[PDB]
Amino acid sequence: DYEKESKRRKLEDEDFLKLKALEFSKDIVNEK
Amino acid sequence: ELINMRRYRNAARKLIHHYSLNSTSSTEYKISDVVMTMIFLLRSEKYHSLFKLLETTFDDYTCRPQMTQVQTDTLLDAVRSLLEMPSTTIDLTTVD
Amino acid sequence: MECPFQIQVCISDRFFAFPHNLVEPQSDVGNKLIENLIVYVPTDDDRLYIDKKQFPKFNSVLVYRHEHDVNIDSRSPKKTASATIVYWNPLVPITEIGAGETRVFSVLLTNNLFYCNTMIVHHENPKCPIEFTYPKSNLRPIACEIPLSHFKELVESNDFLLCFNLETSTMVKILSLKRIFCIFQYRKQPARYVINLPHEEIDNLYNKLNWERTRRLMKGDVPSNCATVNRSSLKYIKQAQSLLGIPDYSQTVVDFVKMFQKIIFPYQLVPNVIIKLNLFCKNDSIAISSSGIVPINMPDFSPPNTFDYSDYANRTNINFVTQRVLTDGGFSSGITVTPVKYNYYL
Amino acid sequence: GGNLLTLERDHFKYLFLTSYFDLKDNEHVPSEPMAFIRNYLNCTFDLLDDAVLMNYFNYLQSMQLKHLVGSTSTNIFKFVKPQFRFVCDRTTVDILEFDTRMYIKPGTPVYATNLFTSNPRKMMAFLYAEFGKVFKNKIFVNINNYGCVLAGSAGFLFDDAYVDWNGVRMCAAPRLDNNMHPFRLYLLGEDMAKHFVDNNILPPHPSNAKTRKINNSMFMLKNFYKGLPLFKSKYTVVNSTKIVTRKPNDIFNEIDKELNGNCPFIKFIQRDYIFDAQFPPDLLDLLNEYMTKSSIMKIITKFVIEENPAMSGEMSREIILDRYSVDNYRKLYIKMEITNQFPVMYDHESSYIFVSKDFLQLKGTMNAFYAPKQRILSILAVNRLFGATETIDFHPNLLVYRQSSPPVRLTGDVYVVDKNEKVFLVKHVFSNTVPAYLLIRGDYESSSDLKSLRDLNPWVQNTLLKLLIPDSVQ
Repeated sequence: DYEKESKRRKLEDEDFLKLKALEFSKDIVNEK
Repeated sequence: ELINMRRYRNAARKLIHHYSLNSTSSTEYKISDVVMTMIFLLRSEKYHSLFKLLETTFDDYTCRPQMTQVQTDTLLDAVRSLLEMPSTTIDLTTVD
Repeated sequence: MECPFQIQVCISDRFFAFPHNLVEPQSDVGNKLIENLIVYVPTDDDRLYIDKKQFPKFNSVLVYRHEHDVNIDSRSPKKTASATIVYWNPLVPITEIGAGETRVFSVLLTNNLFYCNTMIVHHENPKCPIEFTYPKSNLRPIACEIPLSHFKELVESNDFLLCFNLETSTMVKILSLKRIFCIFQYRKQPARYVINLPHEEIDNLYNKLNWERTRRLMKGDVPSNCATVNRSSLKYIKQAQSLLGIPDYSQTVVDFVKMFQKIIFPYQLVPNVIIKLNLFCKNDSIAISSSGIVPINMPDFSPPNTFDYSDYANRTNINFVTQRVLTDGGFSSGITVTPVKYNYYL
Repeated sequence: GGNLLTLERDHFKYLFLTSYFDLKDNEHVPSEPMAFIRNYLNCTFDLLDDAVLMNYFNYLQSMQLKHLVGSTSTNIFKFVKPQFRFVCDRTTVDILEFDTRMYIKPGTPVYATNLFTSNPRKMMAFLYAEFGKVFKNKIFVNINNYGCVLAGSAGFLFDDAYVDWNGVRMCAAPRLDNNMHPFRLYLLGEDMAKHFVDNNILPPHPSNAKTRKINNSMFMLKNFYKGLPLFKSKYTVVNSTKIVTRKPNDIFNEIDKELNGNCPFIKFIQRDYIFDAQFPPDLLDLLNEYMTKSSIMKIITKFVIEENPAMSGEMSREIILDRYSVDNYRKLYIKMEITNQFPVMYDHESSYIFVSKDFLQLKGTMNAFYAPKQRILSILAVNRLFGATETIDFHPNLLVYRQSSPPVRLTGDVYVVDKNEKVFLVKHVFSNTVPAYLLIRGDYESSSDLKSLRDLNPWVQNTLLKLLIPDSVQ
């Protein structure tokens, strides 16, 4: 029935996930 | 219009600065300048008081005219507005 | 500037990194999915932050440095229906369109894209980065042209020194600044920062940022209370501080403005700090009840003719009062009297 | 059935009072037009003469109601349509605080309807259906729980009944003012206005609501409504008098005479609806018995003097000046009744002070008054000036540098302003306990540590900021 709140909460949580996923760029092994 | 108000304004400014403030400016002044200045004063209703003062002296030139305090205030305002020098002392000696 | 009708633009603060998940193939009238994907970037540096393995859908990926072209007008972009195309933070007029759709994911909204379509991904509760100056800390300088290198430091460290090579053109400087500012606004806590550039260039950059945010707002972006402060206003703030503010607070500007926010309402008048912080464009404020601020104005406008000024505007009254004060004080000059004329309505 | 209810011209003012403002009590008004008014408010038009509607609208246009639009159809009373126009000119230089509502492109037209609800989420579905009927592109689409705006220049949004579009947001410590069902539809963009003009539509009433009554618990209608708070005064008048003038000098002179005579102070009630429209005299006469809780009130007193036989022993009666019109003033006397009502006051009696001919007021401030005789520049602690018939600019000259040998010792708190130039701020209180500070300049020393400038009531600080810092830059 409502709107906004779903979108706003999803956006906020995705922003936190993005700031965490920045740190995902570390690698664990090379191949070359 | 038929009157170069700007040029007559400049001429009146120069002549009044020459006589009243007696500034360092010193150049030859011709009847053209006084005629332009008198026309400029007569044209401006604000300056009708000055115009009347100058006209009065034509017959008798030997006296200070008698006025009122409000007349003196309005005259000072008109002269100050013309000269555009609020920062100066023009109280009574200038007029005399 | 008249944007072609095949362009789709998505704008978001969190596009400083490439959004792999959102890239999808497009279909032309041939109704065949195109798997040869071609990407563009501002400078060769950004090539080092685009994984060739983050696109499982696509068969082949080719990267290029977006170098401006002159032989092709923006009114009629060149069409290469043999490969999908996706731009990233473009800084010059787009000139090449892939088959079907052509998305342009950018964090900057210049004039070249203004008249295109748009899908803004607005943001919630942005943090305001804190600007200060040293005149006691371990300053951590950051390569502005490639902020992606120092993402971990930006997340963790606190002090930061914006640093720009002299090579960078104005546009690339603007883009890097916007990247770093978005990074800050996503940070968990406010971060301190300074710029190692001449003040005039900083003012130019902030004008660019203000107009960019104006365009973003005109396309429906959620307003952000975080914004830059003019240098002249900064000098006024410094003078006020030196007059009474002893220390250097982190958000001293906000401190002043809230310290007067405490009084805006009850006395019903603008604090002069706000006035000096700002021809025309006169500012006001509100309460839930109907009343303005500057004269306690009604919600319409400055009244045209409310009441005469006969007793005041006359030269006689002003002269009398001036003479009275001069005689009482013993002055000869330096005192000016003005009638109370700025009386909209009591 | 029954003959269609009508209304004479002499009751048009009654309808105006009952509708334009928000009034609860109705005992005093006569019953005969009261029945028609009640039916009008419930929007049951079938029992109402249409000619009455047209005549009332023409009469409303006659008084030149500011920011009023309309057509020549009765539909404007029966279907949700624009009635009021505004032009928004927002400038976001505030920076300090946030407009919870959406950003609006300056220069856009604003239309206010008569639709009122309490759960806008319910209205959102139907209104979005209409908006989508108008437009075909789905770019920029901004939606929240209170409205939808496209390109910052079109759509609809919900807000309280009466709001300011000056570009003011909701800053300045938004003090509580109790409200009733406040939410009202506002239309942005000429396109939506025109679309609502030429379809004559209504919201979907609940299916159980077979009643012709359009107003529901979900949402209501109030044609040509403003919602301004209003109530019936209950003063015990003793002696009245009217004054017609515009020059404020006479107003101030009357105030000064009355203050000097007996009473310690008077209430200056300055009404808010005075500038709404060029009202006819009958309407003003009717309103003379009503007050608005949201008007502006000021308390005015003088610098009290000590023991003097010209003292009223008992505080029995107090005076009021109704600004009941643009150029009309109503003077009254009343017995002090606790049950009396007056517009609510923001703070805890920031009472104002009256300025005599002894000393002037500094420009740009409401407190800084300079005394020519003693050459003392003073800043009022909490109270603020009123009645400044003339204004004096500020120069460094006024800070006459007194020359003392040895330096003058001072008692009480002292604050340093310009240690280089020996500008000091000292607490000073008149026997009347009117706190203030004197901005003296000269040779002075305190008997205690000199407290910091940053510990003053921010009012004083703003006054100091406007005073000391040169303003040669603009």
